[PDB]
Amino acid sequence: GAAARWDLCIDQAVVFIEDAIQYRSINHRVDASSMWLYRRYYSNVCQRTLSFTIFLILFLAFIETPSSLTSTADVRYRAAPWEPPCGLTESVEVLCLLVFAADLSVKGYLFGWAHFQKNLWLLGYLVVLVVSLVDWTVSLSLVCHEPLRIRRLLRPFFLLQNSSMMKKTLKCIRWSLPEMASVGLLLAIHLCLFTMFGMLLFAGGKQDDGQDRERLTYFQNLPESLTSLLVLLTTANNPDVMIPAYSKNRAYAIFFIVFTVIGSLFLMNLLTAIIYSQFRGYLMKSLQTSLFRRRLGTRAAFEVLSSMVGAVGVKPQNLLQVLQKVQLDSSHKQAMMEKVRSYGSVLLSAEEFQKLFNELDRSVVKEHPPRPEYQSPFLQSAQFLFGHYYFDYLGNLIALANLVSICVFLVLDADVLPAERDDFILGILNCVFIVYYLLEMLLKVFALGLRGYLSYPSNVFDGLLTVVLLVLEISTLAVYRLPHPGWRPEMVGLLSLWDMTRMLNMLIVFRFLRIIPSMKPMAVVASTVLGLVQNMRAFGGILVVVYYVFAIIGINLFRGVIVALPSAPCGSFEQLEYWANNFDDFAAALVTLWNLMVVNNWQVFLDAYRRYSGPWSKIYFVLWWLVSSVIWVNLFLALILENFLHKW
Amino acid sequence: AARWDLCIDQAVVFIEDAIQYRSINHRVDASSMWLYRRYYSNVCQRTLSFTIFLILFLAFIETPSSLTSTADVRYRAAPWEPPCGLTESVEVLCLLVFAADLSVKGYLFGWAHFQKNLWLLGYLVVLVVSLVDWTVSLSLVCHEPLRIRRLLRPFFLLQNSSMMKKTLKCIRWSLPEMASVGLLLAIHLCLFTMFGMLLFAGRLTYFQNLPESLTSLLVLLTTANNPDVMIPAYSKNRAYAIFFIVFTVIGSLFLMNLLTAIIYSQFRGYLMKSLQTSLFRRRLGTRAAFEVLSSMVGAVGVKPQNLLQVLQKVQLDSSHKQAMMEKVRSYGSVLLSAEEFQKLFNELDRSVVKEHPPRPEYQSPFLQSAQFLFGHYYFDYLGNLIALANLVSICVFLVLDADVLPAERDDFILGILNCVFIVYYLLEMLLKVFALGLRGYLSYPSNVFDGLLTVVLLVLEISTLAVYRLLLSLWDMTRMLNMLIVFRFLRIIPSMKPMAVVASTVLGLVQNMRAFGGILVVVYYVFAIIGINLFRGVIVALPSAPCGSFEQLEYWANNFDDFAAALVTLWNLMVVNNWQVFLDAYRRYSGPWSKIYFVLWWLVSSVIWVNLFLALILENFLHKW
Ligand SMILES: CC(C)CCC[C@@H](C)[C@H]1CC[C@H]2[C@@H]3CC=C4C[C@@H](OC(=O)CCC(=O)O)CC[C@]4(C)[C@H]3CC[C@]12C
Ligand SMILES: CC(C)CCC[C@@H](C)[C@H]1CC[C@H]2[C@@H]3CC=C4C[C@@H](OC(=O)CCC(=O)O)CC[C@]4(C)[C@H]3CC[C@]12C
Ligand SMILES: CC(C)CCC[C@@H](C)[C@H]1CC[C@H]2[C@@H]3CC=C4C[C@@H](OC(=O)CCC(=O)O)CC[C@]4(C)[C@H]3CC[C@]12C
Ligand SMILES: CC(C)CCC[C@@H](C)[C@H]1CC[C@H]2[C@@H]3CC=C4C[C@@H](OC(=O)CCC(=O)O)CC[C@]4(C)[C@H]3CC[C@]12C
Ligand SMILES: CC(C)CCC[C@@H](C)[C@H]1CC[C@H]2[C@@H]3CC=C4C[C@@H](OC(=O)CCC(=O)O)CC[C@]4(C)[C@H]3CC[C@]12C
Ligand SMILES: CC(C)CCC[C@@H](C)[C@H]1CC[C@H]2[C@@H]3CC=C4C[C@@H](OC(=O)CCC(=O)O)CC[C@]4(C)[C@H]3CC[C@]12C
Ligand SMILES: COc1cc2c(cc1Oc1ccccc1)[C@H](Cc1ccc(Oc3ccccc3)cc1)N(C)CC2
Repeated sequence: GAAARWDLCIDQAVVFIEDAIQYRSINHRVDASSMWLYRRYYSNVCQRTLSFTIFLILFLAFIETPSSLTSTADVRYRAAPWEPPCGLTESVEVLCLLVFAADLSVKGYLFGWAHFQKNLWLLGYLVVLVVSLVDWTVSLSLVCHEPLRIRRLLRPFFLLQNSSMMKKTLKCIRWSLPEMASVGLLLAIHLCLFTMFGMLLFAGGKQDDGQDRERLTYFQNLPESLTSLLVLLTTANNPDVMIPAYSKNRAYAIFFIVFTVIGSLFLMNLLTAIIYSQFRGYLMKSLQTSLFRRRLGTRAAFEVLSSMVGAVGVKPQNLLQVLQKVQLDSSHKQAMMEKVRSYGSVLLSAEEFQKLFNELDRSVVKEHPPRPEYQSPFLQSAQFLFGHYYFDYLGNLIALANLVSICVFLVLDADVLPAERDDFILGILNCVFIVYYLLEMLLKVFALGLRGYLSYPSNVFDGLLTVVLLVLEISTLAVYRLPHPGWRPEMVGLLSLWDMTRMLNMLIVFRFLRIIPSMKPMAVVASTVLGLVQNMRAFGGILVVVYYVFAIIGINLFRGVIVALPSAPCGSFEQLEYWANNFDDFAAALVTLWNLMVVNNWQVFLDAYRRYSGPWSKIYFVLWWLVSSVIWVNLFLALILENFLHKW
Repeated sequence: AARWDLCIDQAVVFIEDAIQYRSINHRVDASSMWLYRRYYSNVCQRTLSFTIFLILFLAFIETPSSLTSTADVRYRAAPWEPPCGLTESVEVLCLLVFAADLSVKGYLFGWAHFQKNLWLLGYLVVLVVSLVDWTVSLSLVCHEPLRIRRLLRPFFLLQNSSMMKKTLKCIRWSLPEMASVGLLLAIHLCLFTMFGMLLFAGRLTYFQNLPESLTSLLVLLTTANNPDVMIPAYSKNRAYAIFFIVFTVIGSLFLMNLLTAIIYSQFRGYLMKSLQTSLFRRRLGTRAAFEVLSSMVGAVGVKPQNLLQVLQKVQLDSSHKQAMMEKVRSYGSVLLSAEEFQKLFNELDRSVVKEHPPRPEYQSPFLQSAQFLFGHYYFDYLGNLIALANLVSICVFLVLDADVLPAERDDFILGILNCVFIVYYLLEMLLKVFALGLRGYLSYPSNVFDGLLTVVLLVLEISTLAVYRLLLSLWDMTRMLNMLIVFRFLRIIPSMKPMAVVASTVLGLVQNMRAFGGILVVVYYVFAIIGINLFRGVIVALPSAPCGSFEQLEYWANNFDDFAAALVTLWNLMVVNNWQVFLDAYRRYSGPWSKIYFVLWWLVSSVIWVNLFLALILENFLHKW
């Protein structure tokens, strides 16, 4: 059994090295079959399948019984959505839940039973799966007649369970929670004290006066004063809340000013600073944990390989075979194996082993495939001329000319009648510029080779853009037959292809926006954008979870409360025609929650839902303002600060 | 001879500069040292600060007099127009004070330093321009509409504050990146305008022509019309919302906070750098004083008797001065070395804690329990509980009397409860004074605040009981009493620790935010004066309005007819809410070319209010933690 244990130790070294490369903790059980199961489960295919299943189970909310498949979200104009049959979404959800159960079983087998019991995330996964399956069985025993599906609230949790960055962000929020709670208590005391002071201050005065008007409009009773001051805390009705009092007497504004100085200025920014105080070393801590995990992986692999000899160390042949069996990029794998081959038969110690496995911190520069060579001197000279970077200068100049022409002929044509436009010069210029784009793409492909041209991301991007523009232009020319003087390119019922062509042609500006890191001031902005996109998961997952949970709650609460009866106050929900901001389906719920995250016109929604669904509904919206506009927006600002100050 | 006096006076002034963290570039002569001590005295600095305050406050009583009860154009009475000579004589007195200050600054420091210092050259230029403008405005009989000299007033404040010169130096360093972010935001606006004009106009309300599209997108950038700008399109099709959403993601959320990040990247170690510079100045001052005292002797060292004479002359806190003097006495007649001299002046960093006077020391058997109970914080918690009960009673009587007019009925029970609670407050104050002594009780700022407020409450309650129950109405004096009780309820914040820590943090932030306050004052002053010069009499109440217009919302009080109304209008514009209402109003009244002023105000005001202020709060919060 010596050979069996030898190959088992080789497999242990391989899996430990793979964990070190992928920054995975070494806590899973190491067995003959468990190693194969671990390498199969953490493969790219299985992880992509799990992520797609999570995406599908989140996307099912768009196709549930409150279907989100209508052209418009306005209550007045929306038609009945396509209601899916009972078994369709239930079957899709049950297959997603079976996939999740398989994933949970694999996770619970790869790790120990003790680890599964001790881990709170796996216990929560099991509880959520059991509750979701029970709710699905209940909702299927009745024939899709359960109005509220609690399982839909637990769908975001899966997204939390399969993301380490999301869990780190949640932990940072948890750490920031006590100071935020203390500041919130102070702010509630502030709100209550100013509410009582306002109610007592605007109580007197003559009838129909400015002070009496202020009392009637905003500070009549305690809940209305509380709502008014809470909205003023978000500065959503800053002039309206004080216009009557400020017109009655000039000094009253002082009061409101003090409020905005204390509540909206000091305490909200204090909350922002508190939330940022926990994301202060986010990226640095993540890098430190990644390096620590890599070091642990390499150390454990060395320790495993050392026992195979029984001085301590790893034989070069065993390390070479392990590197041969390790899933790694070609450059790093080849460099590491050549460095191992450089060592003779002498055993490798732990320190030199770790220094060898420090080669994985090298950012390999991928060389673009060489351009094909042409024997003809004229052909190769033309290839050199067209492959020169000054050709990109000429292309950018022509692109700027195209963009300026499109903008000018859009501004000019806004004044003239919609049916008397000529669009001849603009059509000719667009045709010429699209032909030039096609010629430039063909020349670049000729000079750099098809694979070489497609190697660059900017080159493939502009190639796709010019292909789409060429298709649109050819279709337009085929429909409208070679523009002439007075060539109207818009016809009723012809999809308005001209507008689509000009809108896709306005994506040219990326040719100039992608070269902004050239100037020094824009370099830090570009670095911040890149870091925020790389760390997009940290805030994006929290955003998705919050929006999903609150959309489901709103649909369960405010499904059919806003109905237009077949005169309204000037500042009301009906007069502004906000009927499209309802909770009748998932997309409308998401748009309404977005419009509420932007605290503007918050009191309009508050009053509308107080009148339609009840006075207590405000609580929900208040919670929304606490969860999205206060916690998540400050989280995004903290991540922006961290990504800006990381490199700098 | 007199050289000994000169040396000891130079040592005294150097020690004072080290204590106050000032430079040593000032000339040190017999007369110059006396002038330096007089000029940097507390009296002269307070006088200069008050003169700056007065010259800034004169804008409230200028020709557009801000002396009307209301700011509504419909109801505003004719303001009291001051005579021609009054505010001109006050301003010329302030300018003469500033000229004296500038001459003293140019005399104490070298003429070469004055020539090389750009701030002093700017001070001289501003003073000369202000005097010329004042003479011109006085040659005419106060008939110059625009006073250019009024725009240069805030500079005086800016010239006197050293903290503002550093917050401006940091803003100057952050300007190259804020300019790039502004260029990116302008590109964002232009691209989304030229895209919406194709998407929607190809509508009549928000994206009809180029100026309307630009204004609509800029307002959405400030999120002042977020649902309104999208309702006409989001009603036609859901996907259109995506467009606006993308905008709000790119401009309002990302770039407007990238501005905050850019500003904070410069204030990252502002407090630490200031502290290091202050310590360096203190060390340099102590070193210069040591060198002077060593030169006085005639090895190198400070004679302890000379050092005691210097400390005697030095204006310093009694505790630190006595500690240093007794340390020098303990040194005896031994000559002090350079390192010992440097380490001697570390006593000022001891941060001496103020002690409280002892308890009255009454008899034990009869009053020991009383002393223990009243001195204990459980009595303070009982007082807080009773204050909360008073607050609950006020809330109950507000809620029950909300349906009817609060002034009508149901105030007898509230009156009795307030009388009982004020009696309890008086009893608690008397018991605390008994347990701590009058000077002991007044030592604590919370205790003196509580005592003052309960004295005011008792006076008002007794007056109301005597006059009515048997000038102001009964309801007005009940409003005053209830508002004073609500204000008194603030005592619960220092007591409760979770609120007390946050209150202390907020107070420390306020104490360190004076540079932000000065910058805000400068910006508000300049923009208010420009708005008065531009939009003075444009908004008039014609003797029907659209539902969401300037007239239907009755925003008439937000005008620029006077300085206070200008300040309130600039405040209401700083809070970007309902920005489009003012934009449309002044477009219709003052002409199309008025959005430039409001856009410049939005930039200069939103930066200060959101990004610079958040950067300062971040720095101040992280330094303490
Ligand atoms: C942030 C929000 C706005 C994102 C929403 C994304 C999707 C949920 C939306 C975007 C556009 C919508 C589509 C717009 C138009 C139509 C055509 C519509 O066709 C009809 O016959 C509608 C009813 C009718 O008019 O008769 C069916 C729904 C559908 C596909 C909609 C389905 C839901 C979509 C994909
Ligand atoms: C924390 C809370 C509970 C107390 C502190 C809140 C402050 C914002 C208060 C404390 C004193 C208040 C002031 C007390 C008295 C007056 C005079 C008052 O004058 C009139 O109403 C006279 C004209 C008329 O009644 O028609 C206008 C409000 C004002 C300035 C108040 C404005 C609001 C102030 C500054
Ligand atoms: C900074 C944070 C911590 C502030 C949190 C404030 C909330 C605790 C306040 C603000 C608005 C308040 C609400 C304002 C109005 C009402 C209606 C009120 O009911 C009525 O108006 C009575 C008539 C009826 O219910 O029909 C019940 C309390 C409630 C929900 C309030 C509950 C407490 C709320 C959510
Ligand atoms: C941020 C802003 C709101 C601060 C404004 C502060 C001052 C410029 C204001 C606050 C209260 C005002 C006072 C309120 C009431 C009066 C009584 C008023 O008496 C009248 O007879 C007015 C005309 C009339 O009603 O007949 C004269 C102006 C005066 C002192 C006003 C002068 C200007 C004051 C001091
Ligand atoms: C991120 C920052 C740097 C963006 C700055 C953008 C400004 C330079 C733009 C945005 C809004 C623009 C304004 C939008 C609308 C108008 C009205 C427009 O009016 C007309 O000339 C047509 C109507 C008429 O003449 O009656 C004149 C230009 C102006 C002031 C524009 C001037 C340029 C402004 C201030
Ligand atoms: C530099 C900038 C200009 C690039 C990014 C701008 C985006 C906000 C644009 C680019 C493509 C646009 C989309 C192009 C086409 C459509 C289909 C369009 O469909 C209809 O209007 C059909 C139904 C109807 O008209 O009733 C709705 C807007 C939408 C999703 C657009 C939404 C806004 C988008 C995402
Ligand atoms: C291959 O092509 C180029 C290469 C390089 C540049 C530019 C190029 O292309 C153009 C040249 C001229 C006009 C248009 C495109 C820049 C110069 C540059 C700097 C800032 C700019 O900022 C904007 C201007 C307008 C709109 C948006 C941003 C734009 C260009 N160099 C400094 C580096 C290499």
